[PDB]
Amino acid sequence: MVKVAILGASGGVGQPLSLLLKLSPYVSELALYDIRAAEGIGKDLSHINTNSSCVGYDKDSIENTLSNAQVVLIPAGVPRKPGLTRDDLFKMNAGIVKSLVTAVGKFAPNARILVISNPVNSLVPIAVETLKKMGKFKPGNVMGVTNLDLVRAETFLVDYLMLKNPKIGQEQDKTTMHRKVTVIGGHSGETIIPIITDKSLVFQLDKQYEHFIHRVQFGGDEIVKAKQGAGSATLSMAFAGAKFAEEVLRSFHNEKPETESLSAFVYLPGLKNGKKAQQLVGDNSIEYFSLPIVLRNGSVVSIDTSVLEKLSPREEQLVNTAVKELRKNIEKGKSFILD
Amino acid sequence: MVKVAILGASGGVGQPLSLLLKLSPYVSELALYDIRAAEGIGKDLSHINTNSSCVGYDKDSIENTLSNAQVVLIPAGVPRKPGLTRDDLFKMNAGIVKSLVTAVGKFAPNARILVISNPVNSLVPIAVETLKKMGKFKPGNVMGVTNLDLVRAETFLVDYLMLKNPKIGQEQDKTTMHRKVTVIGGHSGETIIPIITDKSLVFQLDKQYEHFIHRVQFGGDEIVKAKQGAGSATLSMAFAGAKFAEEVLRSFHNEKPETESLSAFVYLPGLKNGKKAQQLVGDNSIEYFSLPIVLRNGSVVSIDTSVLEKLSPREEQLVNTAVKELRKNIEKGKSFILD
Ligand SMILES: NC(=O)c1ccc[n+]([C@@H]2O[C@H](COP(=O)([O-])OP(=O)(O)OC[C@H]3O[C@@H](n4cnc5c(N)ncnc54)[C@H](O)[C@@H]3O)[C@@H](O)[C@H]2O)c1
Ligand SMILES: Nc1ncnc2c1ncn2[C@@H]1O[C@H](COP(=O)(O)OP(=O)(O)O)[C@@H](O)[C@H]1O
Ligand SMILES: [Cl-]
Ligand SMILES: [Cl-]
Repeated sequence: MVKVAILGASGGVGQPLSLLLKLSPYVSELALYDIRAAEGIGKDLSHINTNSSCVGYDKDSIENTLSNAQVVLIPAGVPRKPGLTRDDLFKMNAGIVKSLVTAVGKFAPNARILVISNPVNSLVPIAVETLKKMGKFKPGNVMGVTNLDLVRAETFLVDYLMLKNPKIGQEQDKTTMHRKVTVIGGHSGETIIPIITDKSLVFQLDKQYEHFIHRVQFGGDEIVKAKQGAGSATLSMAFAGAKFAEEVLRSFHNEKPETESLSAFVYLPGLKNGKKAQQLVGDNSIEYFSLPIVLRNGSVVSIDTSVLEKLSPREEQLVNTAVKELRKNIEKGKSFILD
Repeated sequence: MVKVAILGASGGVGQPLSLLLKLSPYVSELALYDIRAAEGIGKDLSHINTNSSCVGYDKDSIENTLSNAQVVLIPAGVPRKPGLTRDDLFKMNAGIVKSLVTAVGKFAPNARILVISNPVNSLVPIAVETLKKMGKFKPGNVMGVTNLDLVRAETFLVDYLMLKNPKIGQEQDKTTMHRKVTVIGGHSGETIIPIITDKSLVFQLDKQYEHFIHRVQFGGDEIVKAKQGAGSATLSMAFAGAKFAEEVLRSFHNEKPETESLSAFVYLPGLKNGKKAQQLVGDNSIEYFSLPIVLRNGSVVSIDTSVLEKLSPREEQLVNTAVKELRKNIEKGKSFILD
């Protein structure tokens, strides 16, 4: 009995995201919004025989969309095309995020905002600074959705074990690999830090360990390449988004998350153990990081810093490389709002 | 565990259908095929952390797609769109289904073939007559997926009870309404026959009963209008197709179906109780109809005619209207192949 709003519901990620949300038993009302086509998508989903009402809204009805929404998912954004650089992509997506998050601050300021659009590293700071200007920022209620990195880590860990030690590989369940790997950091390239917490599995991977790390880090490129440079992960991104959203929704329902060490990109200074986590990643002013979180009533109430205590030596070096680049991605987002 | 192939995986229905199949615990390998883009969607999907291996294939690689496939879903087709007549759609889909079913006959002749392409009423006969010419027709292995009509009936029964009297409406779970409604007949307009098997819900509907029947029959039209002409159901059809497939997959693993009186459009003369079904619908030569099926090892082994035994008077009229129209649709399909 959570009301969920999806902003950007007609897009490549948004459609399958809206479908997976419609299937959740934790949702009572699903409201879909987009500048185009959301009413028809809503109507199509409304035929599905699960116990949630689903309505889509036209471009002028964002207030009806958001009214009393407890959770707001934002996969809105512009897709890559000829003549649009990564910096154009950034600037248009930053304008979209600014505008959507402003609307949340106006029409549903108590909502948990789950930012799915990319680049997360910069767009989450944009969301936070947009809300601070408005006096509507609650640190536990803004989460960058980084879960696709964990999902990839769980899948590739098993793929590399199959390839390397078939007997150990055959023993693994891709759906429970979160017990053995945790992914922290940012959401792009070398900001992504996969931490295998079971050292026997690091042993079993042998010389595939670095290939594994590279593959989780550059997973998105593998799809962009598989799609001839024309698109990126849509379906797996919608999957990872809905899986994270479900963990958030379970917390309204007094249920423990199914994912061990579930991570999200969050505002460290405003959250319990955030200071400790800044100390552990070796940068005392770094404002954002994806780390394990504890949810209560849909809100992040503290950061679990366990994983950072027990880091291997090589993991320490990944963390340092990530932090360097993440500081600049954070500042690029901050300066979009602060100028 | 089960190998599944999807032919037409890149489309409107195909993509989210492929996503939902990727999530199934009954699937060991998922192979995706289309005239464009299947490699890239398969690769996207392959990052999802569920145990199936998922690979997409280029337009020249249907043999590799089909090789040792147990279940083949065919959401391939041309959907409704302005400027296309009913007859244009039939002819374009007929050729697509003939060609794909030929390829099943050649490369995976033991597969269960689930036709999602519309119009089901005519395209399933085309699939059957195509297989018959090749000597590769097994009656229990060719099913028209009509399941969206049951999905709509379960949804709309709850929505209409919720207006007529909230007290009974609220006691309903959409997800288990198949205990109270079964849909039979064909898959278009007035071929569609919703049978409320609980008489006390019929009572509670009062003069919404005819509105309910009509909404189930014309659900397709409702989405086309909500999408302003731009196709019909995509996401709800992917949901319905995945649900049906799952009942098929479940039967390989010796497990009871979760859907009471699950229906599909099947070839009556090749199946146990099909002669009895023909007599009950009042046409001793009708070759196809959508009725509750019993599955064993992914194949229909009998038809359950219970629902036809105690039809209301008014249900009797729906059945008679549907059979008239069905006979024509079936004969249109058969003539496509038989010239
Ligand atoms: N069973 C139902 O209740 C139901 C409901 C809705 C839609 N449909 C039907 O599903 C079909 C697909 O609809 P859509 O909205 O996905 O259309 P779409 O145009 O979005 O997708 C169709 C896909 O089929 C592909 N295709 C065409 N010919 C092919 C071939 N020979 N081999 C492989 N792929 C081929 C196209 O490349 C495309 O990717 C249509 O027939 C539509 O009428 C059925
Ligand atoms: N200000 C906005 N508010 C809501 N939706 C938006 C806004 N700007 C763009 N969108 C939508 O976001 C969606 C993005 O989807 P798409 O361009 O297919 O790429 P992807 O989901 O892969 O990023 C589109 O449906 C687009 O209309
Ligand atoms: Cl609010
Ligand atoms: Cl075979």
